[PDB]
Amino acid sequence: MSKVAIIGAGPCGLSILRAFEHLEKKGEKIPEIVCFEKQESWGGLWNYNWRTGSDQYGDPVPNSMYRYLWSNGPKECLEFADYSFDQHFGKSIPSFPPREVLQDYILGRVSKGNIKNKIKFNTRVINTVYRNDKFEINYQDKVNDKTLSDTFDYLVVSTGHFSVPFIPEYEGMSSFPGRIMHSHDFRDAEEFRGKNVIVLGSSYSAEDVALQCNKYGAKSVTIGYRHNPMGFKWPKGMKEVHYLDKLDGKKAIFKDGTEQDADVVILCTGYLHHFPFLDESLKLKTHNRLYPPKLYKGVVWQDNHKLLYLGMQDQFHTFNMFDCQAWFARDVIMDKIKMPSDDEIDKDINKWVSMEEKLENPDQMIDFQTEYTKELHNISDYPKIDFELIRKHFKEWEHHKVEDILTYRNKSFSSPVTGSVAPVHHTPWEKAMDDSMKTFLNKR
Amino acid sequence: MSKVAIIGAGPCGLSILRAFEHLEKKGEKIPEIVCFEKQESWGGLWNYNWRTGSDQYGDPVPNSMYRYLWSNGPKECLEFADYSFDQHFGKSIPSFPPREVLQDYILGRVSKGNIKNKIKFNTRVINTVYRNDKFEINYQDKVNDKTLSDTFDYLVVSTGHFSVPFIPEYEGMSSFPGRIMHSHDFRDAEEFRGKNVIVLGSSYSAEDVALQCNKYGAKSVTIGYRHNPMGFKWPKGMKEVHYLDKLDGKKAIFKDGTEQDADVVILCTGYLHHFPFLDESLKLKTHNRLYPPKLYKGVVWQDNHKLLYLGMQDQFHTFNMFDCQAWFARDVIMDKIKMPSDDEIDKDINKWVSMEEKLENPDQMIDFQTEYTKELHNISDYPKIDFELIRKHFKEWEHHKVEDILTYRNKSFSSPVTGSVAPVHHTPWEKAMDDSMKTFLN
Ligand SMILES: Cc1cc2nc3c(=O)[nH]c(=O)nc-3n(C[C@H](O)[C@H](O)[C@H](O)COP(=O)(O)OP(=O)(O)OC[C@H]3O[C@@H](n4cnc5c(N)ncnc54)[C@H](O)[C@@H]3O)c2cc1C
Ligand SMILES: Cc1cc2nc3c(=O)[nH]c(=O)nc-3n(C[C@H](O)[C@H](O)[C@H](O)COP(=O)(O)OP(=O)(O)OC[C@H]3O[C@@H](n4cnc5c(N)ncnc54)[C@H](O)[C@@H]3O)c2cc1C
Ligand SMILES: NC(=O)c1ccc[n+]([C@@H]2O[C@H](COP(=O)([O-])OP(=O)(O)OC[C@H]3O[C@@H](n4cnc5c(N)ncnc54)[C@H](OP(=O)(O)O)[C@@H]3O)[C@@H](O)[C@H]2O)c1
Ligand SMILES: NC(=O)c1ccc[n+]([C@@H]2O[C@H](COP(=O)([O-])OP(=O)(O)OC[C@H]3O[C@@H](n4cnc5c(N)ncnc54)[C@H](OP(=O)(O)O)[C@@H]3O)[C@@H](O)[C@H]2O)c1
Repeated sequence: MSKVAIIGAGPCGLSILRAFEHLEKKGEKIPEIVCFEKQESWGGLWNYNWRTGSDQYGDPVPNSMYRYLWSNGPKECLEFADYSFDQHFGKSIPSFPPREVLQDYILGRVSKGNIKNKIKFNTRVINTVYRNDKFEINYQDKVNDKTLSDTFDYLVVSTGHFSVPFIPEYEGMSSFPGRIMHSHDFRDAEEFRGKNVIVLGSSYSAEDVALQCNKYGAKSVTIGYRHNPMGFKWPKGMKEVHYLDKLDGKKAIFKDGTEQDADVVILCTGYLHHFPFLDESLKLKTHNRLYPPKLYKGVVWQDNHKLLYLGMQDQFHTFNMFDCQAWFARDVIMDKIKMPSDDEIDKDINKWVSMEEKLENPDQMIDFQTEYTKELHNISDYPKIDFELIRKHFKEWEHHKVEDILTYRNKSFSSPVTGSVAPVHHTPWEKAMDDSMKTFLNKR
Repeated sequence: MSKVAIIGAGPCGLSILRAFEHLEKKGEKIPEIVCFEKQESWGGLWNYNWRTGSDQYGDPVPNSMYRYLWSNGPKECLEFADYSFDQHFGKSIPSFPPREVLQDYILGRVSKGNIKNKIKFNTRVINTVYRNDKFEINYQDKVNDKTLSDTFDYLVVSTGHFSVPFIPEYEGMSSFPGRIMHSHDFRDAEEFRGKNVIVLGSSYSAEDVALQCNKYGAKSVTIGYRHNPMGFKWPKGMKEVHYLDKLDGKKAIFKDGTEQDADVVILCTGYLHHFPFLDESLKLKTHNRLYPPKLYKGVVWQDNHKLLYLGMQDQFHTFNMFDCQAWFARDVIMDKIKMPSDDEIDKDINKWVSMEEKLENPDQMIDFQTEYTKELHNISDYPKIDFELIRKHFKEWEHHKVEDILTYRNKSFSSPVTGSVAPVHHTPWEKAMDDSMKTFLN
């Protein structure tokens, strides 16, 4: 009899819609659910959008994915327990597919039934306050340029945290004559063919963007790190150096003495958790990390147990962790799972936060999120999936990347759901210039 | 004894701060004024910012100007009546200065007294409702990432309307192997040297972005128009063609059949009046036009006479029109100017809107905004300035542009404030690669 709002229809919002659909299909009555999505269609980050900055309605563009993007982790690590790769594709496919393939899989899971009709598209939530036991929500109908309002018993926030970029200033940028952009702006790497590219950062975006620039013909790619190099085996035309000091006209000067002519600077400097549409009292505030505090089981807002955040952690696991989070949130909403005492909640948060702060390397992090996700898995009825296999997969994958960053996407992993072994793709990733699902799924 | 909020510290916000300063210097008591500015410094669009999109705080970047930008109208048409070019610069200088020079002029006017201390920078107004005879305003202290709140008797919205881009989709963009950007994203034309540039639009941004790209070595520049070409005398390697149909790889295809190699598409397609920080009941909704309705004298919000908008009209006049609006707004706030009846307000709006809807060419438009500005001028005490001369200047300028779009900036105009005749700059604009204030001053 309650009414539930979901903000965002990407993997997380879809996860919980799907979780609810499971109950409805079994004949259980479920709450009225309204899902708000600022994009014109579902899929979240998995939708490619040529647009950058802000859209035709002045709404910031949430899309960060670029042309030629391929899965950067084993697809087997992100398989849906309730909708296997085998079921969706009707056959085994390689472990690292291009974006369109995974998008098709994501949307395939939810496109059979009534989920889509629950989503309001081109609709942007803009204000949220909790009053008299309800979330009062204002949202802009963008096409009509009109503010609407409604009231909900539960609010699920699933707006991700890789859309609003963090963009630091470096000396000399105000006089730089080339392009300065953030990875969030990166669209078609062909833009930089024949150009000298600087990328700043040391995580997945710096890694992949640098590779894409080289793959699509950049004259050179120079990666600057502040703390430690990524240290991967970069191919010719790429180097990694310590810390941009300044841009001096067309010249990038680093603290280790390196000087490099630069045509473009790409800041792969991460993203903000950004919730302008939430009251200060409801608003999660954190940097990107495996376990922000104030989130019971990493989902329930400590100070308001009817506000639930999905997907807000930094990510090794993704789709099936979102699922475990969503099933949990569903069950909290349905009063299947009961909230422990304030003291126990706080103690449990501190237990995980304390573990999280001591993590020293990717192996410990993988183990951490594995245990986090498995604990969630055990408190609801999300179907069988082998998180122990996924643990090993992630570790093997990390070793592949250090072995050879160019070929890790050529490796094969087994499904933690069906056991199916992924075949080796008909094209090595380092040579695969065509990123279409058609080219991928069909014979060479 | 009232309290006044101003949103924005560009030319318009500075205009009204300056207007209040004039009274304060004379010894008149003025209301407490708080000015909110999302940038870290004052100057509005006249500040160059390398940033695009949104800033380190996730706040959309309001800056739209690029490097090596030169003023595109005669400076004499935008001179401050209360702070002349001669006074600020101490000598006559050419009529079309680089951005920094006019920025220096704008900030010079307000730099001498206590105005800057009234401004909160890195502060973004986010919510506004009118309740119990007051504007309740929420603003983000961006550095601290904290929402703050205050209440004001009067609210002046001076946030411009050339910051939030209107960005239309064309077929083929989803697969175009090159950059697609809006003019709002344009920063340094050198980015596009040796490139085949497509520019879409038919107004000032299209015009200047096209010329800038050509000036800075674009391999070619092709301008698409939807309705009518600008029709200027474009140099070798530039053309205007009708209506983009689709991009097909590195190829722009127009409805008039032309196929053009395209490396970058620059949408010079205008901007939104965008006021997410205002309650629906307070929010001006309009396209870019010389006289939007619901604004008495183009300033006072018809449904709330304590809400005043500045600079929201499309613009031939700029600085001194903002001044005339600001002086008016100030006098309304100070209760020196009294609001006529609801029916007289409605009639007055209808009178101007009806004239505005009938304007058919730049000459009629220049005449219209001249009369709009002069009427404003006559109801407050903004100092003497020759709007009749300005009217003539604009028309002459329009003729220069049609005669030769490459040399209109090499022309001289006389000050409507002091009569000083501007020297012709020592370098024709086309070869003017040194846009430094130093080099411009002599
Ligand atoms: C460049 C890049 C590459 C990646 N590659 C991979 C990969 O290969 N494999 C992998 O497993 N993971 C990858 N990820 C991780 C990615 O975060 C997750 O796969 C997934 O997209 C997270 O889903 P989400 O629903 O939590 O957030 P999102 O996917 O960001 O979805 C959030 C949705 O909420 C909407 N929204 C936001 N604000 C509002 C509002 N105010 N009102 C209404 N709607 C709103 C947005 O439009 C968006 O659709 C990648 C991330 C990035 C940035
Ligand atoms: C590319 C370009 C070139 C131009 N060239 C010329 C020229 O050569 N000559 C000429 O006369 N005119 C020119 N103009 C016209 C220009 O509009 C005016 O010169 C002038 O900048 C308008 O001033 P304004 O104060 O009304 O708005 P702006 O200059 O835009 O100032 C608005 C200010 O409000 C701030 N703001 C916005 N939203 C918020 C918020 N929510 N909270 C707090 N602060 C906020 C912004 O940071 C900004 O500083 C040009 C415009 C553009 C876009
Ligand atoms: N191939 C793909 O499919 C693909 C491609 C791109 C992104 N992604 C996804 O995108 C998500 C986000 O990854 P991300 O790397 O964008 O964000 P991130 O993991 O949060 O990393 C942010 C990076 O920015 C650096 N940084 C922070 N401040 C800086 C400054 N002032 N100057 C220079 N560097 C600075 C940080 O390193 P220091 O603090 O040491 O400088 C850090 O390496 C990931 O989930 C990833 O899976 C996937
Ligand atoms: N040198 C300089 O100092 C300089 C340089 C650039 C800009 N500026 C300033 O910028 C300000 C604003 O000018 P502006 O031209 O950006 O905005 P504008 O004057 O509002 O013009 C918007 C243009 O976009 C076109 N347009 C609208 N929808 C379109 C679509 N779907 N596809 C293609 N075109 C479309 C319009 O023509 P159609 O509707 O006919 O297509 C119109 O020509 C001016 O005040 C000017 O002073 C100054």
